[PDB]
Amino acid sequence: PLDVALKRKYYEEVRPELIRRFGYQNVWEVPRLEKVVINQGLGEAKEDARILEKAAQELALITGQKPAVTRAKKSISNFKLRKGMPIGLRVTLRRDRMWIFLEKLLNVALPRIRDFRGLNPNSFDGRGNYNLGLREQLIFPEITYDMVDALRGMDIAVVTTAETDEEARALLELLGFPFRK
Amino acid sequence: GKGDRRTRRGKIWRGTYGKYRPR
Amino acid sequence: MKEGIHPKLVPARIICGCGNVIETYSTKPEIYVEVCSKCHPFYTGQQRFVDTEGRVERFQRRYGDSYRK
Amino acid sequence: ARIAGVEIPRNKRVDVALTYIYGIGKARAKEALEKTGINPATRVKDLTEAEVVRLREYVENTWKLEGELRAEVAANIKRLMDIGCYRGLRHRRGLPVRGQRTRTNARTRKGPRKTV
Amino acid sequence: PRSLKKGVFVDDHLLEKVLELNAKGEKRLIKTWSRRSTIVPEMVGHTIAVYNGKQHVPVYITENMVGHKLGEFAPTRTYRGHG
RNA sequence: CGCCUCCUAAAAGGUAACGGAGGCGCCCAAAGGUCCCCUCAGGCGGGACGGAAAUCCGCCGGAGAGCGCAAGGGUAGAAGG
RNA sequence: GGGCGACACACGUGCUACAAUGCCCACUACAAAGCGAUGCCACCCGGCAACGGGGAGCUAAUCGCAAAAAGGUGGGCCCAGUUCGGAUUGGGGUCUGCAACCCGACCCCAUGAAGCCGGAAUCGCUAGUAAUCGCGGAUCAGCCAUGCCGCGGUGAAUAC
RNA sequence: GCGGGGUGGAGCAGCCUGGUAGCUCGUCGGGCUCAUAACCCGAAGGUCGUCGGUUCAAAUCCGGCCCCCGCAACCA
Ligand SMILES: [Mg+2]
Ligand SMILES: [Mg+2]
Ligand SMILES: [Mg+2]
Ligand SMILES: [Mg+2]
Ligand SMILES: [Mg+2]
Ligand SMILES: [Mg+2]
Ligand SMILES: [Mg+2]
Ligand SMILES: [Mg+2]
Ligand SMILES: [Mg+2]
Ligand SMILES: [Mg+2]
Ligand SMILES: [Mg+2]
Ligand SMILES: [Mg+2]
Ligand SMILES: [Mg+2]
Ligand SMILES: [Mg+2]
Ligand SMILES: [Mg+2]
Ligand SMILES: [Mg+2]
Ligand SMILES: [Mg+2]
Ligand SMILES: [Mg+2]
Ligand SMILES: [Mg+2]
Ligand SMILES: [Mg+2]
Ligand SMILES: [Mg+2]
Ligand SMILES: [Mg+2]
Ligand SMILES: [Mg+2]
Ligand SMILES: [Mg+2]
Ligand SMILES: [Mg+2]
Ligand SMILES: [Mg+2]
Ligand SMILES: [Mg+2]
Ligand SMILES: [Mg+2]
Ligand SMILES: [Mg+2]
Ligand SMILES: [Mg+2]
Ligand SMILES: [Mg+2]
Ligand SMILES: [Mg+2]
Ligand SMILES: [Mg+2]
Ligand SMILES: [Mg+2]
Ligand SMILES: [Mg+2]
Ligand SMILES: [Mg+2]
Ligand SMILES: [Mg+2]
Ligand SMILES: [Mg+2]
Ligand SMILES: [Mg+2]
Ligand SMILES: [Mg+2]
Ligand SMILES: [Mg+2]
Ligand SMILES: [Mg+2]
Ligand SMILES: [Mg+2]
Ligand SMILES: [Mg+2]
Ligand SMILES: [Mg+2]
Ligand SMILES: [Mg+2]
Ligand SMILES: [Mg+2]
Ligand SMILES: [Mg+2]
Ligand SMILES: [Zn+2]
Repeated sequence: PLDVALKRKYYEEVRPELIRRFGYQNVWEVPRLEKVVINQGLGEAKEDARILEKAAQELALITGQKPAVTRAKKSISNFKLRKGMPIGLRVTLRRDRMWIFLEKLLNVALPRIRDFRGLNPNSFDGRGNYNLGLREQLIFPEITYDMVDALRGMDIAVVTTAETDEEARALLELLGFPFRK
Repeated sequence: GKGDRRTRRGKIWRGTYGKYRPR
Repeated sequence: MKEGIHPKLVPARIICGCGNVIETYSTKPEIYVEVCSKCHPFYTGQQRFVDTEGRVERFQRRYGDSYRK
Repeated sequence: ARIAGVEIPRNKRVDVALTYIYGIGKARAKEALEKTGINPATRVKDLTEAEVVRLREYVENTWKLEGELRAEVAANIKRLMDIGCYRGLRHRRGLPVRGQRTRTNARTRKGPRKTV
Repeated sequence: PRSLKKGVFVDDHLLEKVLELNAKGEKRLIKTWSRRSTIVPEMVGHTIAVYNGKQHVPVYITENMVGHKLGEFAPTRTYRGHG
């Protein structure tokens, strides 16, 4: 399988330093990444122009993986929502494609972000997972100003094998996540 | 323009000078 | 993976404006960025860009000590 | 976005485009194009990726712009409002600040007329 | 503003009261008619009663509010709105 | 005024009153046959626009969800998707 | 010392505009009436600039205010809420004055709002007029003058 | 006891057929007038009597209570 920088860096620098700080007695005890799930709760495409192949074409370029649909679980009056209506996209990244995405995310995306002052320290699950939001998909390198019709950001969920926020915090900072406080 | 101080026509209006109307 | 629904991954060349080049994989073989991890203000320690201000106000006026005592 | 954090209008002369940035006016435009030796007349679409990064690097490094500019000015009023200055109460009651009559006009600070 | 080449204005008589108290250690009350004055670094922590035309308004000065005039802290008008 | 559900009904079945409460006079070409796979409501925590509530991640949750429509019975070891 | 400068609102008189018969920069023309000895201040220098330090002339057809401006030549903008428009505010300075918080003008950096030609209604002007352009004076330390009293430049349409 | 009804300030629509509150007058701000009326131009205000339920959503469909109009209350 693929040799990439972050995947390599995890085993080489992140792994040992982690075993240092928390002193695990088993290799599998030490924090790992399981999956990063990307989401676009969209729903602007509820009725209107429920043609969002433009964003599925977007997310497919960002992650090299075809997103799946999300549809309404229940109908909602105030939101103008028929049950089963197509209102969002979700792609689940594991293994190599997970690293490659995070790799470009940490090295490129967060920098290009408007007035970036560091990731939110407090967006930590409690069970050692992490979630963050994006206002724009232009934040990535593979999406030029030209090929976009409208601003559409996303939800980003990263799951760890950790049990506490503290091991999770360390695993992620050691990988290269920039926290403000 | 005549209300816009940062122009030639503008400072003639006020009857003052500066970088945007030199003497 | 399924075939015919997936954009294809290839070795990629992300270039920054500091002249950082990043070795990775992508759907596009060559990309240029405006900024990166290697040069960003918040990123590089605490390179406080245009303002190492310390305010400066408000004790800072000090013009001067010439009022009398 | 190109410079700085915003993507200045391509198809305009490089000097005008720059003013489409919060924090850079006509003066600061010719001023950035002096200290970089870039032709004030050329269309933005016709910058070298070299000319780009040079023009880029000066502007971003000399002046506070877009986000942080707004941020300080914000904090500047924030404090003025919070010390209880006269200029503070005027911001906190939303009225004008610079010795204008309020009995008429004053609309730009006040907003559309709340008739009675 | 007050022309930078000249001075930073404080009414002579009030400056002295601050400085007298500085020696002794501050602070009593300071009934004043000195709106034309500048708040000045020696004044921090004192409690000054400024005349707004009507009352003597108690203003605790801080390290943040220095370069201003005194009267900016004694409002001349009472306004609660209309209707 | 016919039909269905519950109670009255006295632990088989049945049981009256101008006793107490509600529903039906339809519907579905899939909401049917079968093979294969899947598990809910809700609570806490986390997440751009995003709200009490859209979609996303985690942990707890035997059924309090769902089963077109009244009610009862049944039911996730499916009759639910 | 404060108020006459307030501000949920309504009206009168105005200023500047919404732009290409226009906006902007450079160079370049042609007025008049006035005004001026702790007054106007040529010119030189420091300053992006307001201004500041020098310093000559003039009781003024002599010297100064002084450039008139629309205009002319050239160049840029290219129909866009814009190189239109310049309100609102942030930051920094000059000056007058004992003193510019309430509550002055001006200069500079940044901010760049409303406004795409105006509902019912309604005003002025018959020719060197209307429209448009600049200049001065009184009051006056400075100035909230876009007001007022004058002065010239360009210069119509129409009255059956 | 049977049928109908409650919606800006007044008086009526919309309810049957669930998603969208309308008409005349009146009120308020402007205009014409010396002034008022009329007339002309703009503009506010009903969360639909309540509490409950059905629904994805109720002025609208279903129940409760409240108040109003009409009719009935006969052989005795
Ligand atoms: Mg946390
Ligand atoms: Mg991008
Ligand atoms: Mg975990
Ligand atoms: Mg302009
Ligand atoms: Mg004009
Ligand atoms: Mg700008
Ligand atoms: Mg005022
Ligand atoms: Mg029958
Ligand atoms: Mg029985
Ligand atoms: Mg029984
Ligand atoms: Mg029985
Ligand atoms: Mg039997
Ligand atoms: Mg089927
Ligand atoms: Mg079935
Ligand atoms: Mg089937
Ligand atoms: Mg749940
Ligand atoms: Mg939640
Ligand atoms: Mg939110
Ligand atoms: Mg939510
Ligand atoms: Mg059930
Ligand atoms: Mg008066
Ligand atoms: Mg008006
Ligand atoms: Mg006026
Ligand atoms: Mg007017
Ligand atoms: Mg605009
Ligand atoms: Mg003042
Ligand atoms: Mg402009
Ligand atoms: Mg507009
Ligand atoms: Mg236009
Ligand atoms: Mg016009
Ligand atoms: Mg007109
Ligand atoms: Mg008419
Ligand atoms: Mg006549
Ligand atoms: Mg005079
Ligand atoms: Mg004067
Ligand atoms: Mg004023
Ligand atoms: Mg004048
Ligand atoms: Mg009514
Ligand atoms: Mg009907
Ligand atoms: Mg209907
Ligand atoms: Mg009226
Ligand atoms: Mg009338
Ligand atoms: Mg429901
Ligand atoms: Mg409704
Ligand atoms: Mg209801
Ligand atoms: Mg309801
Ligand atoms: Mg009812
Ligand atoms: Mg009767
Ligand atoms: Zn870089």
